[PDB]
Amino acid sequence: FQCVATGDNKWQLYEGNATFFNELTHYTLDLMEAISSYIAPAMKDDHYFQTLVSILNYTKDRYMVISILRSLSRLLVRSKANEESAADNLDHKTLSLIVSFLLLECDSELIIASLDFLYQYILPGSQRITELFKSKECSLILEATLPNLLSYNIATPDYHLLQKHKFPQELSDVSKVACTFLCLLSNDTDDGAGSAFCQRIRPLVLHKLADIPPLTLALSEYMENT
Amino acid sequence: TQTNPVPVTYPTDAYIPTYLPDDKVSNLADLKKLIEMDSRLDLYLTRRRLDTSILRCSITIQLRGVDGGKVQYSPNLATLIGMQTGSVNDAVYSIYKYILINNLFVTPELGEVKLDSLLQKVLDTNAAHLPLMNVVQTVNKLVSPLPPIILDYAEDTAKLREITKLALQLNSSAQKYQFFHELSLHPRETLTHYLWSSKQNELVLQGDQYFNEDAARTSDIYSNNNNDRSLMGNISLLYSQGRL
Amino acid sequence: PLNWVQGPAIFHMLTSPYTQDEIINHEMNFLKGRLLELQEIT
Amino acid sequence: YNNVTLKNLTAFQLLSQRENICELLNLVESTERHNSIINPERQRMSLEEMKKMLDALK
Amino acid sequence: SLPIEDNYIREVVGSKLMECVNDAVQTLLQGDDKLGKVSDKSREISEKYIEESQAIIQELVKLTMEKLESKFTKLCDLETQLEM
Amino acid sequence: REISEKYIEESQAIIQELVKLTMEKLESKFTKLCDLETQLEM
Amino acid sequence: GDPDTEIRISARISNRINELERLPANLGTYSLDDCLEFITKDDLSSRMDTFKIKALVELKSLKLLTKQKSIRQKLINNVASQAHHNIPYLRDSPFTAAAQRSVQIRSKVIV
Amino acid sequence: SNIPDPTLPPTEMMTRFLHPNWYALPTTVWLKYGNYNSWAPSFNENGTVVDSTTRGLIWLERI
Amino acid sequence: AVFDLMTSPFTQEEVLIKEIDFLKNKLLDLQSL
Repeated sequence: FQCVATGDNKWQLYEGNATFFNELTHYTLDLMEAISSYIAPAMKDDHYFQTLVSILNYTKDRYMVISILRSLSRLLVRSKANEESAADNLDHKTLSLIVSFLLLECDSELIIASLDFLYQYILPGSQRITELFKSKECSLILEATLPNLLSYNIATPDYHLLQKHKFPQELSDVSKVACTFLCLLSNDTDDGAGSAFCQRIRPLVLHKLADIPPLTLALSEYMENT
Repeated sequence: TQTNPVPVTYPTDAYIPTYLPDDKVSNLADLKKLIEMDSRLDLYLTRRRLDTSILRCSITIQLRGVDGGKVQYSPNLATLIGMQTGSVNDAVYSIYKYILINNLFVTPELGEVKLDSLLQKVLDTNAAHLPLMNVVQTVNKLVSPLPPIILDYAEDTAKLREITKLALQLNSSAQKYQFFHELSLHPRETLTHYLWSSKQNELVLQGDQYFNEDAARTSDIYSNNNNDRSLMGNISLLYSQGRL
Repeated sequence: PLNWVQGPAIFHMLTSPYTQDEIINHEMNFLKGRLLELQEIT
Repeated sequence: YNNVTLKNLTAFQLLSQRENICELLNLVESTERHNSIINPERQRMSLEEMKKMLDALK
Repeated sequence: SLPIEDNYIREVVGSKLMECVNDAVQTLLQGDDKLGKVSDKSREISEKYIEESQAIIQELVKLTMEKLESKFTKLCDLETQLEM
Repeated sequence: REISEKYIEESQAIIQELVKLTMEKLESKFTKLCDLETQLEM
Repeated sequence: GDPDTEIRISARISNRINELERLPANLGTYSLDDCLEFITKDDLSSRMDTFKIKALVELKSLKLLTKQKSIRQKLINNVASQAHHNIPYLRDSPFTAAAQRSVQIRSKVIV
Repeated sequence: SNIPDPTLPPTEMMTRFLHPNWYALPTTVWLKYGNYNSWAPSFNENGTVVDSTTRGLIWLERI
Repeated sequence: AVFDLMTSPFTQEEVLIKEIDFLKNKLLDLQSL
């Protein structure tokens, strides 16, 4: 399927067998989605990780993209802090695509999968936060989406009615994940690239805390880290 | 919008073939460059669209400008904020930033605050702990409206639809190419495939001809069609299951 | 060690469609009419 | 017509498979489906649009 | 199996091409001498679709650009507005 | 074939010129806006 | 279908029923083969009822019509209602096997 | 008995037949995200019989 | 609705316990959606 997805001249797929092959490759990824937790030590020059990160650039299925993101999420679990596949095999076309999925305001399973992949990618913190906040377009979409993902699908107190007369008490499913990711991102000490982001988001998140009081219990370690 | 994408009837950006030989075409790479150019430009536009918002009688006249852009404050809340009559969201943000300055949460531990003098004065309560939810609920009560005058005494969808239809025609032409190319390389085991699969699909299409109206009201299914053998042999089974 | 046991009630429906939306109501009725018949055994 | 059946898929595949074998024997013409999609005057009109875009972009 | 109303039904209410094609193909799969006579005869027909396919592809390279043009004329809006 | 060959042989130079020109203009315009937004954000 | 030409069939059957139901019940034959039996003044020949049985097989078969219709419905709607487990050339096609395989997919367990 | 006369209006015998050659088969589900989302995964194929390409061709040769 | 006989290392009560554990989960999945 990598030979199909890249377009290499070796083993070009015959189209008439394509319905024989298509449902052949949906039943294998669902095995790779299930056994990846038991391949939890990821090596450097791995073939599974390289193959799936080649596949993710090609496909257009929502289901298959969610399965690839869950496999790569649960494959880098008990990883390292120094040297595994995530430091080098993410060739920056892919990691610029996974953060891009946060802009899709309508879907919500893909946002949760992408935030979980970034969260499992960002647990070491030394060579991971700089690599994430390295690009001028990967470190800049997060300046706009992640304060907006706090009040995602939450009845904020509006003011259009108050301008035209003439509180939620809850959260959402992705607000908890975004608060978790941003509190974990606030722990980047020694003023590297992480707290340089976490200081430039506070004047905008401070307006979101005035509207939603469950953002006071959550966003606690971030507020202690400012 | 919803929480899930909307299913829709017409196709949306079907694939581009990759098996055509590049010694003759040499153009699908260029269209590919145009497509990722469009995706990059659309990424920029969508980010900027998100970030662009990121007896003596009295005179009583209800004016034209009864407007909630500048709403009156209670004088206790006016002393706590400082501004005279600003707004409602400015009031909520000023109260919350005052609470955040005075370090009152915890040094529910962050729900409960430490009630101080002025804040108990503006809320008319006397607790020590009280959650922030009720504190900002009381802001809705503490604000009153402004007093009136008193005197006493597309084409892009159709364009993308056309590009989708044209890419489907490209897929059709590429599949019709690949059939004759694979027949050109080795012709034996594709003509045997044709003679097998055409016969099998003819049998599949002729698997339904004895279930019409006037082909079942007549008698030429049950009687004398042991040549067919398909039904009227299930009757040893179907009676034994009680269906009848 | 053998135990001759009665197997589970498998919902084999009479007419078998292929799309999911023509199935879910019948399968809900089967889940109700199986779990209610099985709840009294406990 | 929004949905497909087993009869529809089988008829589509059988039709598209018999149209491909009838081009080797040349017992079908299929010049209309060819030339209505090639359309060389439309091709040169599109190339003139590309040439005018070269002129307007330079 | 009783004809009961069959008589009243009969009162009130009173291909070859592809089989010949299949016989022709079954004769083509006997002697090797026609197979090359198939192959180059097929090999030109593939070329007939290649001259088809680029005539589709050079259309898409047209039809993308106006839509891209329809995204430049909006983006040069923001060249003003943000600077505002 | 010959009208098709005439408008299919000359056209590829036009295509590979025009896409590279659009690459040029779009890269210039993005390098303008990406430096504009920093002076916005300051 | 076409209930114009459905009533024109169901009005020829009422003709035959109300023509057979006006035959006399004391109907009997006299074949040309009773001469070989030498029937006396009272002997009860054994081919006397070869027309009255035949004139009741029709009259009762034309009243049991909407019973064999209801048996043929239960036959066809249980032979054709499977149609993909008994017929061999249908359960061996690609698309039928793929549909029967794809309906049996058990839902994915999150975590 | 309790049989009816054969001159009653139900004489149809095929009204709600629906042979399983005429069933709807599960195919691909094209999704729409928005107006300016051109990098998203466009469709969804969980348990489909045919691909997106052949289903797009079947849509093409009917409309 | 077709039953069956088979051999298993579990008793008939433990099979019913597993049926409860499966049908509660499928009931929650289908009533949730």
